[PDB]
Amino acid sequence: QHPKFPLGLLQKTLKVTNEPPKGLKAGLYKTFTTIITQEFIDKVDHSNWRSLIFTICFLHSIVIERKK
Amino acid sequence: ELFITYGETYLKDGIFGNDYFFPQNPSAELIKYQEYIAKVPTVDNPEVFGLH
Repeated sequence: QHPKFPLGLLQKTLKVTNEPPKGLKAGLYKTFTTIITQEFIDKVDHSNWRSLIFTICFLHSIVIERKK
Repeated sequence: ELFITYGETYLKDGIFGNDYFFPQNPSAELIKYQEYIAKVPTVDNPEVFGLH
């Protein structure tokens, strides 16, 4: 966000915003589309460390959203 | 110590295998995790965090 930024390209471009998602489910879902399908699928154990992933992911999404 | 407390209450110091998270608990398939997200409510209440 710097004004005094001439709009030659602002008038002709594609604008996209990537601040982190708002809702608890929103951030949780996004996180479930960052490191997925080979982190998740490489296990050699469905029992313990699957649960550890789920724990840490939920912790992440909770402590981030606490600041609201 | 606030963050240590969050660690205490969420990790539990053990992987129970059979218990209700304070907030559900999973099965072991991928699209099931997607559905698990699907059934989560949109707006929650702050007692999920423990907060009033």
